[PDB]
Formats: sequence, C-alpha cells, structure tokens
Amino acid sequence: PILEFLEEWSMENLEEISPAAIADATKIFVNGCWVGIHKDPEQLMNTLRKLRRQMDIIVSEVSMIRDIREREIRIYTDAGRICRPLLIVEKQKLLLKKRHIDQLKEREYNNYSWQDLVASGVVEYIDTLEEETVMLAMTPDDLQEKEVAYCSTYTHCEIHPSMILGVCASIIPFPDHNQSPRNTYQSAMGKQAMG
Amino acid sequence: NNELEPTPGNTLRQTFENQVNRILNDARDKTGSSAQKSLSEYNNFKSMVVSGAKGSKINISQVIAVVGQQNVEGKRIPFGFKHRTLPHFIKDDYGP
Amino acid sequence: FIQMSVQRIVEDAPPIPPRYLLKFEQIYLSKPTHWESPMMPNEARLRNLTYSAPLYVDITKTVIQTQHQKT
Amino acid sequence: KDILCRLEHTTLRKVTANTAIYYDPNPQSTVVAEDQEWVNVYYEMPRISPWLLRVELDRKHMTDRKLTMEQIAEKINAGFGDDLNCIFNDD
Amino acid sequence: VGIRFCQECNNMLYPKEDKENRILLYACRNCDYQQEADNSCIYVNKITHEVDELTQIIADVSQDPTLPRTEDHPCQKCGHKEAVFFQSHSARAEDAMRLYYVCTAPHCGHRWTE
Amino acid sequence: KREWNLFYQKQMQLRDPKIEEFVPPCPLKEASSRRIPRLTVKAREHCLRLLEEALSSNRLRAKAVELEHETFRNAKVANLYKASVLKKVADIHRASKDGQP
Amino acid sequence: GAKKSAIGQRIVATLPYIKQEVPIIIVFRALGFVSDRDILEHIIYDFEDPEMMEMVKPSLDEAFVIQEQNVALNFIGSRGAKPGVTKEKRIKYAKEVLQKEMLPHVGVSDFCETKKAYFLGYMVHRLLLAALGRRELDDRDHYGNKRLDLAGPLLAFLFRGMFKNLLKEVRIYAQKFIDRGKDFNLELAIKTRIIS
Ligand SMILES: [Zn+2]
Ligand SMILES: [Zn+2]
Repeated sequence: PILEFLEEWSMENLEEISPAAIADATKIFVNGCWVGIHKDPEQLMNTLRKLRRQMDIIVSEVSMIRDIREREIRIYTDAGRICRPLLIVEKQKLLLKKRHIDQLKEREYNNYSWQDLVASGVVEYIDTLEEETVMLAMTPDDLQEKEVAYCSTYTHCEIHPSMILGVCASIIPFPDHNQSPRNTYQSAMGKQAMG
Repeated sequence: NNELEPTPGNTLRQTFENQVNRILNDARDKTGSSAQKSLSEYNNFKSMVVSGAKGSKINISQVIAVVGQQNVEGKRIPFGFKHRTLPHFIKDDYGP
Repeated sequence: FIQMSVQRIVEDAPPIPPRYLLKFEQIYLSKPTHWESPMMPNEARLRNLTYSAPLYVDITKTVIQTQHQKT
Repeated sequence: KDILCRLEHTTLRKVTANTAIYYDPNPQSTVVAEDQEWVNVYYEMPRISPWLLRVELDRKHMTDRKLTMEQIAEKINAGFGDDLNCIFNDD
Repeated sequence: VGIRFCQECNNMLYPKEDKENRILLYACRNCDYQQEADNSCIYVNKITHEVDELTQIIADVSQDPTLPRTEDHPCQKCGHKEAVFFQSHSARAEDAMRLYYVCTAPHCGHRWTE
Repeated sequence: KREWNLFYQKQMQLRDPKIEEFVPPCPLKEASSRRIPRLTVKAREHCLRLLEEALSSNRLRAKAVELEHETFRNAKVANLYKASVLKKVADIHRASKDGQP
Repeated sequence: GAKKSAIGQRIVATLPYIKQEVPIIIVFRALGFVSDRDILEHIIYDFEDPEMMEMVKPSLDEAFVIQEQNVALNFIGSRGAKPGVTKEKRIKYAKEVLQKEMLPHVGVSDFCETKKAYFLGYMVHRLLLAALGRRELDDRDHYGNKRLDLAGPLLAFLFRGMFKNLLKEVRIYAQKFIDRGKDFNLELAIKTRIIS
C-alpha cells in the first residue's frame, strides 16, 4: 500500500528518470530499497504523517524519517524495530484534551480505549531512528509554557519520564535518590526474593 | 564569536573542553567545601568520616550539595544521537 | 508467524515418458490435541508431554490432476 | 623553542599551502602572471621539458618553524641532485 | 581540474603532448578524438582545503524542528528576524566552533556567517 | 621505499650528449678557477654586473666583485650562487627603498 | 612505490561467492554500462564536484584495459568457488552471481540491472561522501541500526530448513520408487518426524 500511494502521489521512478534531475530531488527508500525520487519532500512527509495518524493506508507501526541535510526519505515496514508511544504537540499545545481524559476515565461500559486514542491521532509510535528528527518535551505543563525561550518548536511530549525503567527497576522507590550501581544490584536481587 | 584563542599544544575543541571542565570542577569543589564547613558537631556523616570508619568528604558533598559531572571514557557525555545527547535538547548544545 | 510465515514458506518452495509433479497449495492448523482429544496446558505439564498442534497441507498429484487434502 | 623545532619531524606537507602541475613551455610568457619578473630575470642569463611543478608555501607554517626558502631549496637540491631545476621567490 | 569526455566513445580524456606546436591536447584511449583545453593546468592539489560550507549548506535546513533559533540576527537580504543557526557540521575539520546561519523565511534561503 | 631512488635515477638517465667543459677568461677574483660546479666566466661577469648595478643605484666595482666572489665561494653550485647574488641585489633594493647607504 | 604513490586510493568491491576483490568499474561494466559518462552519471549525481571527480578518477584508470561486458564478466567469473576449465561456463557463473547473490533485495528478475546499477552507485557515492568528510561514519551500537529476532522470525528461519529437508526426502523417495516405474504414494513419502 505504501508503494501504491507513492506512485499515486507523483513520485518519479528510477527507470523513468534522467540522471540530471536527481541532484535537486530527495531520494525515497522503502525498506532499504531505492524506489524513486520526489521533488516536494515537505508536503510528502506531511501527507504521509497525516495518513499514518488517521490509520487509513499506513499502519501505525510504520516509521518515516526525513534526513533534511542529506535529502533522503526512508520508510520502514520491517519487523524487529523497537518503538514506544509518545504524545503529539501540534503548535505548542498537546492534542490530548480533557474530553479524551474523561472518555478514558469512563473506560468501563464505554468501549473507548487505547486504540480509540491512537485512531484519534493523539499519540504516536516512534522508533529509535525516527527519534533523531523529533523534539521532545519531558513534561507538558512545564515545558510547553512561556519561559526564556529554549525551544518553541516542540514536536512531541513524554507520557511520563518514569516509563524508561524496566519491570524489575519499577519496584525501587525513590530511584532518583539512589546510586546507579545500587539500582542495578536491586534489579538483580528482585528476581531472588521469595513470595 | 571565535574570540576564544587556542592554548599551545591543544586544539580549539580541547581548550574549550578544558575550560568548561575546569569551571565545573571548581563549582563542584566549592559547593563541597561549603557543605563540609556547614556541618555540625553531632553529625553522623562527620562521625563516620573524621574517625576514618567509612565514607569520605566527597561522599558527604554528593549527598548534601552536588552529585557532579558524569563522564564516559574520560570525556563528557558524547553525542549519541545526531549532534545531540538526547531527543530533549536542541542540536549543538554544549551547556552543563 | 503462524498466520503468515508458514504459509509463505510453503508457497515459495519450488514444486518437485511418464512424469509426476507435486504442488503444495495451503495449510491448516487445528487446536492442540493429544494422540494416544484436546490437551490442556496443565495436563501437558503434569504428564511431561509437549503442547503442540498438527499442521496439514493440501498436496496435488499430477501425471503426464489428483488432489490430496489435509496431508 | 629552537630545540623543540630541531627535535620534531616535519616534511613539506606540514608547511606547503597548495600545489599544481601546469603546462608552460614559454620561459618568458608564463601562464602564471605572478612569477613573470623573477622568472624572466632567472632565464635572461643562462635542454629542458615544457612541464612545470608549481607549489605554494603557507606563510604561517613557513615562519612558525623559523624556516627559510634558501634552506628548503638546498634541501631539495640535496634530496634530488641537479637533475631538477628550482627557482624560488622571497618573503 | 574537472573531467572532460570524448564525444565519440564518451570516455575520459587524458592529456597528451603535442611535440610539434608546443601545445596541450586532450585525447582518449578508445578513439582518435583530440581537443584543445583552456584550463592549461593538468592537476591541482590544495592541502589546506578550508572550504566554506556556505556552498554546501542547503537552504532546506530551515524546516528542522531540532535546530536552535534566534531573533537577534536579522537576515541581510529580506530583513527577517528569526534565523536558524548551527555549527560547522563537518568531519575532518581540525578545529572549528564558528556558527552558521540560515534565514527561516520561505524562498529566501540566505546562508551567511557573521 | 628505497625503490624510489632506483626509479628516480632510472627516469633521470632516461631524461646522451657529453657535459660541456670549463673555459678560462675578466675583472672577477679567481675567475680562471674551474673548481665551482657548473660555473663559467659569462655567469660570473653577469653576477658581477648585477652586483655593480645594485651598488651604483644605491650610491665601486671592487664591492661588486667581493659580493660575487663571497657568494660563489659559499654556495654549493654556480646555479645557487647566481640565485643568492640576485637575492643580495633584492636586499640592496630594499636598502635603497629604505634610503640606506 | 611510484605508481601506487601517484594512484593513492582505489575503490574495490568484495562480491559474495568470489575468490577475491574486484575493482568497481569492472562490476559496473559487467552490468552492461560501457561509457565513463554513464558510469559517472550513476555515481556522481552532480558533476560540479571536482573533488569527487578527482577522487573517482583513479578508479576509472583501472578501466584502461577492460572495455566490454563479455570480458568484464570473464574477469569477474574467473574467481569463482570452483574455477572452470572452460570459458562459457565461467561467464555464465559470473552472470549468475551478479543476478542472484549481489544485492538480492533490489531484485532477482532479468531486468534488475538498471536498478542494481543505481544502488551500487549509491553505495559508492556514500563511500565517497564518507571519505571526503561530509557525513559521519556509522556506529554499530546505535539502536536504530539494530533488529530484534523474536519468536516469529526465529521459528520461521528454523522452519524453512525443516520444510526444505522434507522436500528433499520426499523427492528422494519419489525418484527411488519411480525408477522402478511401478507406482507412487504420497503418505508413505512424507516423514513428519523431521518437522516434529
Ligand atoms: Zn573517444
Ligand atoms: Zn532572509
């Protein structure tokens, strides 16, 4: 489906391209296979991200990367990429709203859930090498607000920064007051306790 | 502003990094000295450090004042991502 | 894996005076059973068995056609 | 600093700025206009091949090591003998 | 300096010596196509090579959300205030921390360095 | 590698006619001596005339012969002696530009 | 030595199932491109880059000899896993390797040369960019350059071999039972014990 949409969206193919019209065009790779070139990378990326957020043609699992300096667009449908969900910040305000929060907190007898949150374009899956073209904010109500301007172009936001810890390190209380070897030792000894 | 002048025997990056690390080490040591000299005569950290039982003034400093700089392979934290340490920072940020 | 990969692996396999030719068409998978009868995981643990399901395939035999189902 | 200079290896690349290979058979009409006066002075008071090897030495590195163009020329003469020709400008 | 190609076989033209008219000729090894060049310099090697990246900086970097932005450096051409900036972004650079600027106004793409 | 010196000297043998002999004269000191490599009376008189022109422009032929004979004694071969005389002519030219005697 | 010192750097390619290295222009010619202009169109996208052109020039100076697809294929196939005693078989082996084992992900059909040439040119172009100090070298520890084999991929890779062995065994049994010409059976030809 990604290849079909690329063909529909005016992407010149390699065998139909003169070797002179490639210097100013951004190459397109799909699963590491060079499939063509395009001349409007910004609009192409906007359309692809919109389609992935609507969950219409491109599954939420697919990642899209634009290397602005090197003029390359890379799209991966591969299996084995590791990704985590992130909130979406449009201008400076989260797309997550109090209506979403209420519909979530009435989750029982309402059939509204995480899939219905994802389908609304509120959250998104970001793999590791798509994280290199994103600007993250650790806390919404602290980093989106007006300050002495550090960054005013945030592109995502963290759900909660404590979700960076594994199963065995999520049981340590106040791990930010500890020492890293001590946290590692507790992660080791949590698999030996008797209960 | 290119106004920094290199030190003989060092590159521009080397002299910039040396100045930054020196400033930060001075800050950490000064805060440590303040934390030490602000202790009390009943403090148990002081009891276990002065007598030589277990601990050190650097441990007291890290508990009270400042943990300090983190280094990897002897250098500051490297640029794991494309020209930045984490996705939460702008590109080319050399702040503390 | 069960939904797609085994089917793709079966399909991509090349088919193997009178002549004989074979071509595997599609697969099937029943729920796990025990042959001496569904086998529950706890029974599989207790009796030192293996919790597994049988994989069938349609194979067609031709001579130069005859269909064999659920092989 | 003098001993520091004496004890540190240095080839021509450490001091050269740029180099090029030209085709200039005319001793007088030189493709490069900069060398004109002194190359004419050299040639006026005397075969050869028409090709050239023109190199340019970086001034900062030339003056840092307290080197001299006469020293470079005599080193070239020692290294290659008189089968080369060398003509050099001054600072 | 550059590479020039024969019009018959489309191969690289090597320099060949004309020992009659004291002239430089570019000739290929596939056919007998000759030429006369205007560079008059076979080979050039600069070892400093402190190339100014303003030739190599693309104007499309202004759409990067991960780059810092400032409003104290107006664009020279269109007078736009906001202007992205970054460092050399070059390997094999012995020492450099100079900033580079790109105007963020669409279709301006002015790339300077104060 | 040391193979370079073998390659280089081969290519210079392939660069034969005999080397031209010295011929004796001249106002220059010791000008009948063939001992300076690649030297000739015409090269010595050309260097002496260059030194005389520089000294006369700054202002006598004795000083010109002294500068030529000193430089021909100190230089390794006559081609370098002439280049060093032209260098001393350029230094006298900087003295005249500075107005110095 | 003098010739190596003047050449400097050359670009070579290590094709799979081939005894030793091959210069890149040889492979490009074996793909069916003869003109240096066309090969440089495939490699150097913007010809206003004299440093890139000078960097690629010593690689093209190895094309002074080889000029045709047939001889290029011969040169490539000379170094197979088992070198042939003939020449047509060697050339066929060279074509087979360039069509089956070099860049399988681009394509394996008959008309895949026009895209294999572009991808190989991209590999060479990225190598030139790395050598010129215009892009950062990759690091193996970056986690965007990694994949994770879970149960799906692991068991699928495991199952491919077992299905191949089952096909081999049924083939052997069929041939043995058919050389007699009597008859042939299916259930008796399949060893489920293999997979299980
Ligand atoms: Zn030609
Ligand atoms: Zn502007």
